[PDB]
Amino acid sequence: ARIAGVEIPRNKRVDVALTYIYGIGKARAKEALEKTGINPATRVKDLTEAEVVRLREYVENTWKLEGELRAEVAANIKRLMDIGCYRGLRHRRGLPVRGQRTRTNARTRKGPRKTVAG
Amino acid sequence: EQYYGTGRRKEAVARVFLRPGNGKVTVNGQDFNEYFQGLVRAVAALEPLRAVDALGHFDAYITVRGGGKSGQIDAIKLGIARALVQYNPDYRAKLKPLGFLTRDARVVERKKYGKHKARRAPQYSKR
Amino acid sequence: PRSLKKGVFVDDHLLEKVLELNAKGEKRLIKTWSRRSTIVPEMVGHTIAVYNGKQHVPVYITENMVGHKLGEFAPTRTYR
Amino acid sequence: GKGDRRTRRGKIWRGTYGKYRPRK
Amino acid sequence: ARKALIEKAKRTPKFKVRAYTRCVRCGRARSVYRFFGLCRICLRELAHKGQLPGVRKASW
Amino acid sequence: KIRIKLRGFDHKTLDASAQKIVEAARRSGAQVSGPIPLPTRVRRFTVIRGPFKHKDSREHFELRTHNRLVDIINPNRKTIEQLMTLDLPTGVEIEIKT
Amino acid sequence: ARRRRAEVRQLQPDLVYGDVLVTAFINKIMRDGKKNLAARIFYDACKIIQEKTGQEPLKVFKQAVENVKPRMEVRSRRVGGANYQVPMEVSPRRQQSLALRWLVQAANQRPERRAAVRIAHELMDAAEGKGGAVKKKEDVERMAEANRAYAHYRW
Amino acid sequence: GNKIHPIGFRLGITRDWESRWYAGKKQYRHLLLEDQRIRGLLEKELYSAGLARVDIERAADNVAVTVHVAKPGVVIGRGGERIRVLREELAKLTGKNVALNVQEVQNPNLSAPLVAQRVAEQIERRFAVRRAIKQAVQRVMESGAKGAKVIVSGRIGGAEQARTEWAAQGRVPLHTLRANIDYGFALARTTYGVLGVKAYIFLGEV
RNA sequence: CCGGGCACUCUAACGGGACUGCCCGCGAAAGCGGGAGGAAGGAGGGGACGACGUCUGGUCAGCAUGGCCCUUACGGCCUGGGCGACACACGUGCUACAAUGCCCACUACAAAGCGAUGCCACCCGGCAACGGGGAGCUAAUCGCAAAAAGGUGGGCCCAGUUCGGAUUGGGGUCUGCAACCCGACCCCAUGAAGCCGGAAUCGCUAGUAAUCGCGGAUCAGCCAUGCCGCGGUGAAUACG
Ligand SMILES: [K+]
Ligand SMILES: [K+]
Ligand SMILES: [K+]
Ligand SMILES: [K+]
Ligand SMILES: [K+]
Ligand SMILES: [Mg+2]
Ligand SMILES: [Mg+2]
Ligand SMILES: [Mg+2]
Ligand SMILES: [Mg+2]
Ligand SMILES: [Mg+2]
Ligand SMILES: [Mg+2]
Ligand SMILES: [Mg+2]
Ligand SMILES: [Mg+2]
Ligand SMILES: [Mg+2]
Ligand SMILES: [Mg+2]
Ligand SMILES: [Mg+2]
Ligand SMILES: [Mg+2]
Ligand SMILES: [Mg+2]
Ligand SMILES: [Mg+2]
Ligand SMILES: [Mg+2]
Ligand SMILES: [Mg+2]
Ligand SMILES: [Mg+2]
Ligand SMILES: [Mg+2]
Ligand SMILES: [Mg+2]
Ligand SMILES: [Mg+2]
Ligand SMILES: [Mg+2]
Ligand SMILES: [Mg+2]
Ligand SMILES: [Mg+2]
Ligand SMILES: [Mg+2]
Ligand SMILES: [Mg+2]
Ligand SMILES: [Mg+2]
Ligand SMILES: [Mg+2]
Ligand SMILES: [Mg+2]
Ligand SMILES: [Mg+2]
Ligand SMILES: [Mg+2]
Ligand SMILES: [Mg+2]
Ligand SMILES: [Mg+2]
Ligand SMILES: [Zn+2]
Repeated sequence: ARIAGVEIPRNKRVDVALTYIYGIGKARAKEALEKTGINPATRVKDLTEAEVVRLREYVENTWKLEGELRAEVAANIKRLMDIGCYRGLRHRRGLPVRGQRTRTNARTRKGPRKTVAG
Repeated sequence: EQYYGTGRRKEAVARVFLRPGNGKVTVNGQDFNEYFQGLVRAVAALEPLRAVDALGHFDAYITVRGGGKSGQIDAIKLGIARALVQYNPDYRAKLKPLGFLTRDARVVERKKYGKHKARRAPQYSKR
Repeated sequence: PRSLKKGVFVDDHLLEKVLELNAKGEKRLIKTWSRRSTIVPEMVGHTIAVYNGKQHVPVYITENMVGHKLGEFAPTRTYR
Repeated sequence: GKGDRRTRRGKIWRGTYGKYRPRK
Repeated sequence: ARKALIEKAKRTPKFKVRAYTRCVRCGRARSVYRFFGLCRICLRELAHKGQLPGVRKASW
Repeated sequence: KIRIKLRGFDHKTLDASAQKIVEAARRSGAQVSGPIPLPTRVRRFTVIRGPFKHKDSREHFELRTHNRLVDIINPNRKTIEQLMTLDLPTGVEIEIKT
Repeated sequence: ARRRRAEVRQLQPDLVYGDVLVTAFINKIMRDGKKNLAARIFYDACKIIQEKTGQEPLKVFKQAVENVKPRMEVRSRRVGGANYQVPMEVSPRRQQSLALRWLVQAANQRPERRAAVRIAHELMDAAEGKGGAVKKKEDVERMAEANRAYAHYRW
Repeated sequence: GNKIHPIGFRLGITRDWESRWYAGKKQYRHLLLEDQRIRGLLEKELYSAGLARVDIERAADNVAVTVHVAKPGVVIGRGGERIRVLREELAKLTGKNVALNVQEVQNPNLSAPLVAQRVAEQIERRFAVRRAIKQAVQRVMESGAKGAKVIVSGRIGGAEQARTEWAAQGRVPLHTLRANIDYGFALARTTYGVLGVKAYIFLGEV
């Protein structure tokens, strides 16, 4: 059902379902299903109400998820820029922060390609 | 009592020992179909026997090393034919038109400098 | 996702300089050619000139700047 | 695919070991 | 191969990693084979001269 | 029970010296099990032909180390007579253990 | 082939039906040099041809191939400052090649989820005279003879 | 830009290494450097004697150094003191304390390095290059030598434009593996620049 | 694995073998078509090998070298930065866009190579990178080591997803005096474009193409998806 915030996964394996949770990838879902003692293979519609309550219990507060996660990331970047770090400048200009070549590629960061005269 | 042949394909060798019997085949201590089977070409290894209508006459003890399992299949195919020839030399007359006793000289072509693999040339633009 | 190791690296050129200032006071600035050195708490409140390869830039340092190298605050390249 | 660090084939292609490609 | 850079040979590089290899013959920096201590050019030259024992042209 | 390993860049000198050692140890000693070939150790060097660019030229070289075995049974003291030092070959290197 | 006549490749017989045509189809099915998977696909398909059609899959297959074979086809030619589509006959080898290739293509154009099913269904359809392969054959035989006027460019 | 080195081409058959010894991977480069320093010091000394080749062999901490020279009377010296001085400089270079041999070269005109050296000398003395080449080939051919070739490089006659002067005769079958051709190379340092000199001598076949 | 033995496999030196030699047909001959025997025929397959010369082709920055020029600097030492800049354009490649597929588990066959301030079996800690301990190996005898595609079983069910892993946040490991500019690797979270590509254009004729892994040189480490090699599986088509 409704787990860790406003998102409800449905009608497919519970692990893969938990993937639809923001702060939760494959590994964290595997772990959660393990410590919650739930068979992963069961469809979400087949989840016992009890199992759902237990899953919620674990997942909601162990790791920081969803909104608080996004706010944490945003605050991290904000901190990076405020102090006037190089990383912060790269975030500012919207260029690769991880030290990759910008002469070519780096399109993912720079988005669409804006062409001028030669 | 026992009839031997070797045979070779594509960097693979197989000892073939023909010992008259029920017709069951041993490969490296495993059953013939436990090594193969999941390999469709497998039965081709036994083609020489079926050609002379031998089959359930001889059993066979085989030892294969080198290559992948297909080349092994072919090396077995030769070895059985050779052992079969050592048994009855007249069998050659039957076995030759099919060419089972022909060794397949095809091998991996050595990679060459300037190319990618041995043939394949790096592509170009010119514009 | 950065890393160094245990036994964090700080160049001992200014490592002694900063605490030598701290002993008798604040005083004024510093000039450092070592940008590879990590920022440690004892430097908070000081001002360090970092060589970007051309000139020395007057970096003021606060509590939230700790753990970064000096050179992160001294950009080498000039662009647009 | 081979570009996924978190897959068996990814580790193989990258030639490394780890959680997703054990040393047995 | 500038003559001052053949200060390459140093008992005191001041750091192990600062120590780099050169060609013992022509003084080349890049493409220097560890086994011969030579560079690739000098290697092919001396090879063709027959002054490298056991070294033969390869084909297969 | 005397370990011998002959190594050289020339197989002619190796073979000749090995069979020489064998004939030396045959008269003074046991049947001399004789040289076992052992695999070659082949080291290749690929190098561009020209001094500048032209990446597609190459012409690599190889340097091959041939090996030999010996290992005479019945280590007679009479054997080390014709053995010890009598040899022609230069670029042949000898290894000896017990 | 500028110099020689480029002799035809003799393919090994089928491991099951002993038919070289089967083998040819197996090869056209094959992808990235995986023969095993292709044999899997085709034989599974033959297993699908029964309990659908009570007949032997070999017959169905051969007749499908027979129905996909084009009699005529069109080919371009440069004549006096233009480019014409010229109708003309198809050599038996090319008939076979085109028939098989078309069979496989059409099969992989199909909605069916897994391979053997697609091949079995395309084969059956083609056998009874419908499906993408037959559509191709009809399209080509239509293209030629639509161009009848140019048949004097034969060569 | 073609034609690989004939010596280097034939090194396996009908040609042999000048340095013949075995060494490991941790040994080789050092002994090689040493050999190179030996050849180096010997070429800068014995030139006047016309050394056509220097062979170097090793066993254990000992080195052959067989020097092939046109005029051994030069390398020996008066009473043989020169060879003593040379073994001395050799011992000061490498501490291996090794020996030295002198092999007289019969018919200096049949060993290509000596031929090239003579042609080069002539060019440095401002001889006539075309005639020098034709003459050299003549001297090589007139004694044995089933074939011969000499080649001089650019700036012939001090010309502003580089040229190539060819002049060969007999048979020089470079592509034949069994050939046994001697090859040699000399420079010419002139006021106007450098001249390359190549010498091929084809003697016998199988 | 022990005894035991060189028959086989292999290893590496030498040698045999194939020459249109034999048969039919055509031909003046050379030779061509076919057939036999043969492991192989008509150059059996692949390398090395590249004529007289052409491009005033490339390289004085690998080396050599005539001339010209600088010789408190056009030499030399060091710290730092730059060669990694990014509105953009091209070349070469990598990974893909999925079901002839992806994931997990168990399981099977290779060649060529490297290894002592090295490879690192095996034991412990750690999810892992890795750390601690430590056997063997001067290496056909120990190690790198797992080959992968493959097979068996199971999951996914056509969705931008259990496709695809860019980008980014965080926590680490190792090399190295030192990873900010600017390393690689591990783990968690993030999960982009991309649904087979316009005009145009490239390679390849058989163990080839395609596809799958493996090694090595350079190297402390590594931006290697590059290069040079190795083997596994194994096509289509050539009228002309
Ligand atoms: K984008
Ligand atoms: K793929
Ligand atoms: K040949
Ligand atoms: K020129
Ligand atoms: K495509
Ligand atoms: Mg998620
Ligand atoms: Mg950059
Ligand atoms: Mg391959
Ligand atoms: Mg640490
Ligand atoms: Mg994925
Ligand atoms: Mg210089
Ligand atoms: Mg270095
Ligand atoms: Mg270097
Ligand atoms: Mg070439
Ligand atoms: Mg013709
Ligand atoms: Mg179609
Ligand atoms: Mg002149
Ligand atoms: Mg030739
Ligand atoms: Mg020019
Ligand atoms: Mg230029
Ligand atoms: Mg660059
Ligand atoms: Mg710009
Ligand atoms: Mg602007
Ligand atoms: Mg092991
Ligand atoms: Mg453990
Ligand atoms: Mg053993
Ligand atoms: Mg399966
Ligand atoms: Mg399955
Ligand atoms: Mg996804
Ligand atoms: Mg999209
Ligand atoms: Mg889709
Ligand atoms: Mg477009
Ligand atoms: Mg097109
Ligand atoms: Mg071709
Ligand atoms: Mg490396
Ligand atoms: Mg990078
Ligand atoms: Mg690699
Ligand atoms: Zn050099």
